[PDB]
Amino acid sequence: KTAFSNVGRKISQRVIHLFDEKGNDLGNMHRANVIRLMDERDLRLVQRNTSTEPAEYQLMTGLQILQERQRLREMEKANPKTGPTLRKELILSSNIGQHDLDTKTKQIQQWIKKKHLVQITIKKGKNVDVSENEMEEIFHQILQTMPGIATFSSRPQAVQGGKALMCVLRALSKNEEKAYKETQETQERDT
RNA sequence: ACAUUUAACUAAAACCCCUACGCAUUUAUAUAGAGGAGACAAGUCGUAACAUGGUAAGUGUACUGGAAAGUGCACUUGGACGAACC
Ligand SMILES: [K+]
Ligand SMILES: [Mg+2]
Ligand SMILES: [Mg+2]
Ligand SMILES: [Mg+2]
Ligand SMILES: [Mg+2]
Repeated sequence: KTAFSNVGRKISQRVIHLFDEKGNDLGNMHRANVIRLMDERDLRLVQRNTSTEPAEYQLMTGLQILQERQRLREMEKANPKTGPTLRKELILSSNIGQHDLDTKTKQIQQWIKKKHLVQITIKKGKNVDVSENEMEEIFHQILQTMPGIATFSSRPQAVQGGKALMCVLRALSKNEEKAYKETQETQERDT
């Protein structure tokens, strides 16, 4: 998270690859020499590219710093590209009541619907002996509620010496969805 | 609706009406189904309250929500503010 704003007269790094306001490459210069050009022409320096190992800073007028972000405000509006995926977690118990399982199963539908990743964990019920046969039958029982909407990303594993099972769900991908749709029609319509 | 008749040298005889009660009305029981409260017990999800209970609590009202509840507006103390200046 950054913004196209002036860095000020406090530079952390001694050597900077300074750039002119008109786009000319002034070349690497000492940190002190950078501030002299900020006063001689009353200009503010903005870090254009952080990624490069050599520091890159461009000195431009305040009006030029307004037009720049005014364009980053349109490019993102025109073509927004926010793809981070949130991860949600649930920790159930083998002996979880159905009423609580329908409440937690409806919460997974809201997350899936928001393209989130739902990590579900199941643990042995309080002083209850149970294997992994019916302890893994809760995932299939939750996934069934979301037939086409959801699919496994990971699969059940013995996270803690078998006393727990962990799975991760995701919203079905567009292509996968279309494939599911196609299959659904054949079973009923063709018959 | 219904009618003064016979009789009368002692005096008597004769008498006999038709309409109501209902698909009205009162109350209660029984029955499909739905839903409360309580006892027993203390499974499931949380942790709402009691300590400034971890966002002080509560009243009334409104909206909202798996659930205790949450929030807004006004009100209360059945909260507090540490009690000389500095
Ligand atoms: K409260
Ligand atoms: Mg509490
Ligand atoms: Mg509280
Ligand atoms: Mg209140
Ligand atoms: Mg709310």
